[PDB]
Amino acid sequence: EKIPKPVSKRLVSYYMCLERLLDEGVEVVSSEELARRLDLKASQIRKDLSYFGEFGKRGVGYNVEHLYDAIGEILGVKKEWKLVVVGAGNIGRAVANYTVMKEKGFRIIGIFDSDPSKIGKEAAPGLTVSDVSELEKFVEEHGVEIGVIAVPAEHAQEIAERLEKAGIKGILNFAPVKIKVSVPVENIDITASLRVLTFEIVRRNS
Amino acid sequence: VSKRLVSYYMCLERLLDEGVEVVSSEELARRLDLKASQIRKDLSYFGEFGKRGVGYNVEHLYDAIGEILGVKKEWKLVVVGAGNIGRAVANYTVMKEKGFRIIGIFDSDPSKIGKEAAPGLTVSDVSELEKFVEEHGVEIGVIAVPAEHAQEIAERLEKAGIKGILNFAPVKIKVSVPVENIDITASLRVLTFEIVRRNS
Repeated sequence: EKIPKPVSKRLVSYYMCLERLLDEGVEVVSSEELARRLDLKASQIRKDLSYFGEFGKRGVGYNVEHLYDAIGEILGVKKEWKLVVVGAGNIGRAVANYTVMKEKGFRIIGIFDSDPSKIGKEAAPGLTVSDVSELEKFVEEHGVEIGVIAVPAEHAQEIAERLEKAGIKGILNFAPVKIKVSVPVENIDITASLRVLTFEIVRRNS
Repeated sequence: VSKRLVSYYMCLERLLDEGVEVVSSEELARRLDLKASQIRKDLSYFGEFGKRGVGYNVEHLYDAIGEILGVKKEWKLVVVGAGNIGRAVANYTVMKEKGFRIIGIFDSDPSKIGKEAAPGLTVSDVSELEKFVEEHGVEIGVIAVPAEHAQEIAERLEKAGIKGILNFAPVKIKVSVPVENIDITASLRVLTFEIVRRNS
């Protein structure tokens, strides 16, 4: 157990870079080439990638496909992640019907709401809206890893606290508020994205 | 840089709605997941004007960054793709209140064309996309079609004079105008990377 696993930030950088090389059609890449694309010392790259042994190598370079597969494996890309969605409104339902994430390994196995007129209706094929009163019990019983928050800002922090109390490991947050929890959070906010976009549009003017 | 400024702006906006007058770097650090030292470095751009004591003047920074971001301007949008995501964006009303107004939505599906995607918004034939964009002076194109057709839609938008693109398709678009991507699956993937790191 001597050659060390590369640290997370490195692995993620390799992974995204290898992903580009794959889209480009590159089968073999050298450490020197990785050094230039990643702005990272070639000796470090070789040290890192030696973790994968001869399997990682093809010819005078590295097997782009082998490394993409192996690093993805370490990063949980081959894991089937279990999600729940809280909020069965516009956004929640859209996420429940977003089929392509299912291809990629993200499985929504429950969706919850507090509205009696929503509970019991189908949010998506094979997915029935459950009473949010059951959220903690369900997240614990099914070992749910990711909670998607799709409720209005007013109840987002409360929902987030219930999820982490129930053992959620990460949260994807669509509510227009910054949630404060111990677990990692990724936010999606179409308005924030639009503000970034429009700043860049205006910035082009000289 | 744009992404950081908006993160501040969205936060400060919330704090105003919350009624907070002064916020500390530490409180900003918890909400924005950045180093308090980083927040202090960032917000130093606004000088003593941004400061109240050792903390920050919420209203001062909201206004100043709003100024930098051009928040006063109204933007005209169209959505291409009237499926699950496109319908969802069309019905996302708070962005309309923030000055991003969707005035058209398009699809190539006859079952969808003619029907209403949202209140007051009827789905148009995507064949008329360019014509609509030019005639209505549309500034922002939202791409909500599958990855396979996203690049060509982006090309049609750009030829019609679009100024920027918001892209929901899981593919990298190649055009001359600015592009911002929302990729729910990619965001989930980023999240899982951190989950995995924390469980090792």
